[PDB]
Amino acid sequence: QKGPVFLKEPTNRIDFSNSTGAEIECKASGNPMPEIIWIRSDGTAVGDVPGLRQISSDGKLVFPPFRAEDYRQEVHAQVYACLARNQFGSIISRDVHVRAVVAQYYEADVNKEHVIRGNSAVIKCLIPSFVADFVEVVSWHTDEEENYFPGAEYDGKYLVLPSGELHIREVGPEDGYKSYQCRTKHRLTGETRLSATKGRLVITEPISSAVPKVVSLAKFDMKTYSGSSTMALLCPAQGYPVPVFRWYKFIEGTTRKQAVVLNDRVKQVSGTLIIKDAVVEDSGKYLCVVNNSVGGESVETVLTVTAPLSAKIDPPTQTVDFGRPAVFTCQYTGNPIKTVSWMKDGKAIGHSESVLRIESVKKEDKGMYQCFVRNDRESAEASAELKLGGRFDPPVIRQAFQEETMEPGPSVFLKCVAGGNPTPEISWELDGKKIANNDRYQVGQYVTVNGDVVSYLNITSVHANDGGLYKCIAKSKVGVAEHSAKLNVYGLPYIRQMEKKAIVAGETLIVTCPVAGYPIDSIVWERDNRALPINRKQKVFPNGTLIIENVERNSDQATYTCVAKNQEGYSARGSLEVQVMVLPRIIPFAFEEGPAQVGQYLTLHCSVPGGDLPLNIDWTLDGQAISEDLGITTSRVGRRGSVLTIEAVEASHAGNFTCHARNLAGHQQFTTPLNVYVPPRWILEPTDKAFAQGSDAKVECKADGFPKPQVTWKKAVGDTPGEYKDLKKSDNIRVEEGTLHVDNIQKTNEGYYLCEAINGIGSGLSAVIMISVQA
Amino acid sequence: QKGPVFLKEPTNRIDFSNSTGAEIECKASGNPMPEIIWIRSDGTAVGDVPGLRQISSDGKLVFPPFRAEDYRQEVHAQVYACLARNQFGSIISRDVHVRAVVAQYYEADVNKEHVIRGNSAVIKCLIPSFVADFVEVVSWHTDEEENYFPGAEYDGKYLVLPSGELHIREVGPEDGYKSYQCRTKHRLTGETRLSATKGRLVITEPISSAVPKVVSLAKFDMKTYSGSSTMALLCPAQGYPVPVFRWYKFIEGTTRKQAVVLNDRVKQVSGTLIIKDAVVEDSGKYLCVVNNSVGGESVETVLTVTAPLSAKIDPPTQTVDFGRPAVFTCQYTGNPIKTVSWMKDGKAIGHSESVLRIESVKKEDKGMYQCFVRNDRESAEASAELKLGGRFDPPVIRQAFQEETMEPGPSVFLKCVAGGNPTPEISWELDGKKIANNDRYQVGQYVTVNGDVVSYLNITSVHANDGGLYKCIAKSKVGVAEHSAKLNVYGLPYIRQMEKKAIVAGETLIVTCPVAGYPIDSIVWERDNRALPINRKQKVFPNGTLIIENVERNSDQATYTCVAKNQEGYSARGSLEVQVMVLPRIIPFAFEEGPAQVGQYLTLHCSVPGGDLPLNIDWTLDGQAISEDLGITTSRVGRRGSVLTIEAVEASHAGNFTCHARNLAGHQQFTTPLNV
Ligand SMILES: *[C@@H]1O[C@H](CO)[C@@H](O[C@@H]2O[C@H](CO)[C@@H](O[C@@H]3O[C@H](CO)[C@@H](O)[C@H](O)[C@H]3NC(C)=O)[C@H](O)[C@H]2NC(C)=O)[C@H](O)[C@H]1NC(C)=O
Ligand SMILES: *[C@H]1O[C@H](CO)[C@@H](O[C@@H]2O[C@H](CO)[C@@H](O[C@@H]3O[C@H](CO)[C@@H](O)[C@H](O)[C@H]3NC(C)=O)[C@H](O)[C@H]2NC(C)=O)[C@H](O)[C@H]1NC(C)=O
Ligand SMILES: *[C@@H]1O[C@H](CO)[C@@H](O[C@@H]2O[C@H](CO)[C@@H](O)[C@H](O)[C@H]2NC(C)=O)[C@H](O)[C@H]1NC(C)=O
Ligand SMILES: *[C@@H]1O[C@H](CO)[C@@H](O[C@@H]2O[C@H](CO)[C@@H](O)[C@H](O)[C@H]2NC(C)=O)[C@H](O)[C@H]1NC(C)=O
Ligand SMILES: *[C@@H]1O[C@H](CO)[C@@H](O[C@@H]2O[C@H](CO)[C@@H](O)[C@H](O)[C@H]2NC(C)=O)[C@H](O)[C@H]1NC(C)=O
Ligand SMILES: *[C@@H]1O[C@H](CO)[C@@H](O[C@@H]2O[C@H](CO)[C@@H](O)[C@H](O)[C@H]2NC(C)=O)[C@H](O)[C@H]1NC(C)=O
Repeated sequence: QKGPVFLKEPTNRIDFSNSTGAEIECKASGNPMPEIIWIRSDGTAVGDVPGLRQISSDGKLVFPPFRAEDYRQEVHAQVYACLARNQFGSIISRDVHVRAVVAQYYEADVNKEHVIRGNSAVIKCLIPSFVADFVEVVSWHTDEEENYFPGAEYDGKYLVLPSGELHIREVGPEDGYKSYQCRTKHRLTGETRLSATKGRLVITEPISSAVPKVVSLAKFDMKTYSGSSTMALLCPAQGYPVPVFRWYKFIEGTTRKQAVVLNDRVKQVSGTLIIKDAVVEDSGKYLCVVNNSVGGESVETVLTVTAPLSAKIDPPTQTVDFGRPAVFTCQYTGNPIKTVSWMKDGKAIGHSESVLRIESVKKEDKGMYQCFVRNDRESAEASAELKLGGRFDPPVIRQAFQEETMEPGPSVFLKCVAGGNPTPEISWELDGKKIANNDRYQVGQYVTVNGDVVSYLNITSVHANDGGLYKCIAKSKVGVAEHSAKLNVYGLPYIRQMEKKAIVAGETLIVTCPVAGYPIDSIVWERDNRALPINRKQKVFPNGTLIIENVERNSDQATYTCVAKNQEGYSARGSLEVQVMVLPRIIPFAFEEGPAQVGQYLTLHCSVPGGDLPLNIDWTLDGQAISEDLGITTSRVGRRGSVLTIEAVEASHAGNFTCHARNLAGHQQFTTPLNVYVPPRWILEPTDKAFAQGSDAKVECKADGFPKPQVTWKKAVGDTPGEYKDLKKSDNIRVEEGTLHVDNIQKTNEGYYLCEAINGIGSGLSAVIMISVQA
Repeated sequence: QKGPVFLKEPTNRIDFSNSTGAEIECKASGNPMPEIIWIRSDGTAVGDVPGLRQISSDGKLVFPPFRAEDYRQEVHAQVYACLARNQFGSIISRDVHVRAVVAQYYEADVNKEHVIRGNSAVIKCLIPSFVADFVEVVSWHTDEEENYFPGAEYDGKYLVLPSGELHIREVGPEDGYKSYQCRTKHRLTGETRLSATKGRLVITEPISSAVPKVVSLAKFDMKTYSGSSTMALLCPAQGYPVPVFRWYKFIEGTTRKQAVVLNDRVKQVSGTLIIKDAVVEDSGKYLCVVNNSVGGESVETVLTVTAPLSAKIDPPTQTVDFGRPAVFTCQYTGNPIKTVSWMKDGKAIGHSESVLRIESVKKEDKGMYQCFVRNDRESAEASAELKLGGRFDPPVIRQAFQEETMEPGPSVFLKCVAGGNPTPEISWELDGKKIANNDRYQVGQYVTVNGDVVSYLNITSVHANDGGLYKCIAKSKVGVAEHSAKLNVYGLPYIRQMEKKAIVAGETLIVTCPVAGYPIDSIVWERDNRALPINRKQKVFPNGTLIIENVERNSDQATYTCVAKNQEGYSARGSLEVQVMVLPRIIPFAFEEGPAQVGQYLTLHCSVPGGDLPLNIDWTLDGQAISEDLGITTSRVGRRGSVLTIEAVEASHAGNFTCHARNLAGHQQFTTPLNV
């Protein structure tokens, strides 16, 4: 009554210890009640291993407890998958990574950390890389018996970073005394153990002015944090004098960078940036700059925040009639997505796009169609079913005429009684030609009381060469069904006329040499006297049918001939005119790579060589085709070329553009995207101002443009414009919402400040201003 | 007789210890014999500091020995530069980084290294980052008293990597016994000291099949190695079963990669790639892949091999005649080059391309032109001189009128007597406007027996607002020379007319608000009522001149105003119309990438937005422009676009094709090859 559907899959990750053991339950619903077979990475169904791996009832795959010696990679470190299936269809679950890890010994280390008196320290708890996955930092402990846990900052100095390190703010002599050591927990065994080696802070006292330096390799790193956690970006840099750390985030993909906005969610402890409550929007390339009076160094971080994968197919089940299209839409959530791929009753298909579209359904299309959305660490699945339409039964042929041979003279009566719902029309064909009430052929069709169509083909007096391949076609607007059969008439070989076969590039020409007369011996196809099959395109069969695979003009455009001859002498010739028209070849486009800014001049060029003479070239914007009122100038070029000109680009002109060009016996097109961005415009460019002594200076600079611009500021110090340099890093002077927020204005803060509005669409917007003091 | 030239510059880097001291000698040649003044980062000439820094004879800058307390950043951690100069001209040397470092204590550490029995180990000698620059690894020592130096591999197992690490190949139980410790040398103090902490190999039994793992951050790194050294690329990856390491080099810039070719010069020890005798060609993005039966991990390295910077200007000295062009070519070697920049007699110029080209030389162009080629760690300089040729003397102004003020009424007689060879023409200008025999201005010019031009400007009865900045221009076809001077007339403020100033993208607009009347107090420029300093590009001076640097249309195309007002009330307004003309931007082409076969249909499309209205678009084939007989159909597109159609392609149509399109106040073009 219903195909299978997963009610409960196993998780993506199952990690466990050899003393703990593990079980993974896979529950599937269906009708008939499906069996649950477990499968392996390659596709083979997984077997049993007494003691290590057992397949139990209710689709429960069990990995019982075991000893180190009993550990076996094949079983305890393997990619499993649950496959639920009934006689109606099959569905394989998402990937289940089984990782049994034998409870092995590990010891964490904490080594000496060297600091230049004044800089901030990061005491790292070194865990053996090979056990990292299962071991993490829990709490730090000092020899003075102080215990630093994760959470808020202790004494405004000591802070346990999310990533496990102990971050000592502003290291001074009073801290080279304490010996620090970490306490780790193994997330499978459940033991918390202290480090075997205690670290300490070697504090060295500054004499020479040391340029800020980073640990070479530590200059660049990529991190992948789990969703809605607390992320810890570090900027390892020592130096003297004590340097200052500034954080920036690059704008998606570009070389432009915005300064990081400090607040309640994102905070900066010394040089380390802490980001609370992570979201996917926080993903990107982060740059930390570290300056001091001597020099400046910089480090970067490629940060990627995750989001659980989850899939859903619309609709869950659908019933489609034969011949009609079936649509599956895969709806998915999660980040990042590396591979969206489709599947059918276990085995995969070629489709790797969200929407799977069957153009014309048939029997073999029945069953389950799965959609997979997977990445490096996760895999989400979604299921769906296709039922064969029905209670809407297609055309079938019951009492149908069968093969016959005869001598000319007698009346022949062929009958095709076809049934179906709705009641179909029955048309008659002879060797591909539709014959009607022509000559002495009479063709009839009535409907029986039961609702079946009885169609007769009466031939008054079958003639020498009426014989051939007759077929009736039971066609319904719900699908088609045909029945062919051979009628042989005594007589000399006689080949019918063949109207010119007009085929287009690359199509497969299938043609049958329509012979007549029954003692026919040999039907051979010839081109210019040579036997037809002489190249990779051409195939010919003794039944008298020719078939060319990939049609091409100067190759196979010609007048073919078929010769039919009986035993002892008599022969007949037929001449086919294979016309191979040249299908138009559209050459690709290129918009000016700006992209286009509002108020532009865009020129698009559609050029196409191909089928001479008729050339119908049109332009199409997603859904419709150019109403001139809109303001888009479509022109042609002499030899049926085309140029789409758009002066005065507007937002309305944004979207999917397509040159749709067709030519006698073909239709080809090409699509190009058109994005219409907008530059920065001011909505409040600043007002020349003089504040009172020590008043909080609130001067608002603000623009509007697409993409949203960033509002920089700068200052020129000595009462003169020209230096325009970055502001003076202090809580006194802040930038927020594009507003210059300079609290408690100092009498030295006279002079010109300059706000720039930029999104990178055109050159920048800029504004100069003088902020002064009064007392 | 000759401008200065550097015979001996100081090195880019001078590092030294407070007990050792250091001297940097800068020797320069010339005629007259040039003085050698030492300069500082900003451009100021460096002074003396008794005890710490002393400027001695022979251009020797001396940094004598000193005590820790005496160390001072300003002096002992500074960017110095030698400047040699004579009365003929000036030349400043390459940058000299002086880094005095007080002999301070350091202790190297060697910590526990954990390995999965079977994998290869890399025992690292941890040096304090802040002393790295002056401390490197010399040799390793084991508690069993074995000493591993750099060079070839010991016992086919132990190897000291170039970068100082101890690389233990295929670690087995028999090696968790030995305690390893490194011996470092300080390259300034000259002491070699052992590590304060001995490391060891914690060897662990493999039971669980562990996927190869790298140290997260250690997945990506950029290195910059010195030329012709031995480079050491590492691929830190443990795992079980014992994994296999494959190295690849990416093809310059692309996503395609080639497998690294092992031989005698480049060898692979376990997972670490060693490259001997480095060359710039070895620079690139290297990828190490590490696979095993369970999984696969990968690390990358951005490797950059250096090459000493060295510059040379062709020619070293040249003598050019007035009005004629002077060419300097900067020839340089070295890698990488970040900035090729030109300079003149100390102060820099705007040119940042190899070939410096003076289009028309004049007096002020005489002297030295330096070329700099610099990067992050190095800076190479090259010098050159320009002498003034002639025996063909340029225009000079002898008896010239000087500044004056007066009340209106009297007749004024300005005289510019200019000399030169040939005898120049003298034209008169007022505030940028050329005035002739207009109104009651009479302007004359005769030639004296001696061959000097005596040009007079007689104003019949100087009026209220004839006053302003008068200048005479002594122009010769061998060069030019001008003389300006101020004439003040007593009247109310009065600003002249200003014809629309038509400027093109990026040009520098310089404009002076032509006021008249002498008790004038305040000349201020305004845009739409705000005072005109209102965007980066804009500068304004109390003399009443405005100047915009980089002109751009919607930014600064507008009608500017200048207001001039005297003390107590009276004012006058002037309106300038600054127009930004736009130079045409031609969009590139694309022939069908076949290439074209004889008997073809080729369609080429020349599209250009820019200067509205006039648009002259032509097509050019190497040497000439389309004779229609040949069989090439040139068409236009509605809004002055262009389409070159060639049906029936022939051999004659092969060659260099170019769309040459010009627009009022500009000419732009683009070339495409046509290969049949
Ligand atoms: C107001 O009026 C002048 C225009 O009428 C302004 O223009 C500036 O004049 C300066 C001369 O006083 C020039 O300065 C010189 O610039 C050259 C650059 O090539 C230097 O070598 C000189 O050493 C320098 N001399 C000094 C120290 O002044 C400016 O170049 C010029 N600006 C431009 C680009 O036109 C002046 O701002 C001002 N002067 C007066 C007379 O009041
Ligand atoms: C304004 O420009 C000039 C004064 O600013 C005047 O040019 C003057 O022409 C005079 C002709 O009358 C010359 O006077 C002659 O000087 C020579 C010197 O060697 C004597 O021999 C002549 O006797 C004498 N001419 C006579 C007989 O008067 C002057 O050379 C010359 N003035 C000066 C001092 O340079 C113009 O008069 C006047 N107008 C114009 C159109 O320029
Ligand atoms: C799973 O493997 C571990 C390691 O072989 C076993 O745990 C050890 O058990 C022995 C014998 O009782 C103890 O001496 C060790 O101290 C244990 N190792 C640890 C964790 O320190 C464990 O017994 C195995 N599970 C079984 C036998 O099913
Ligand atoms: C402070 O340090 C930063 C980073 O080193 C410097 O910023 C760079 O300056 C150069 C010019 O010298 C620019 O081309 C780079 O784009 C800047 N890096 C960035 C931010 O991407 C800055 O110049 C330093 N301050 C000093 C001493 O000038
Ligand atoms: C440069 O300063 C250093 C640091 O003070 C001096 O080195 C001292 O040398 C004495 C005797 O040679 C030793 O006791 C110590 O190793 C150093 N003092 C300490 C503890 O810092 C050095 O003398 C100075 N250079 C000179 C000679 O002026
Ligand atoms: C060894 O394993 C590595 C894993 O690092 C394989 O390389 C990846 O293969 C995936 C397969 O989908 C590719 O899409 C990635 O581009 C590869 N990642 C990188 C950059 O390493 C590799 O297939 C294995 N080696 C071979 C060639 O068999």
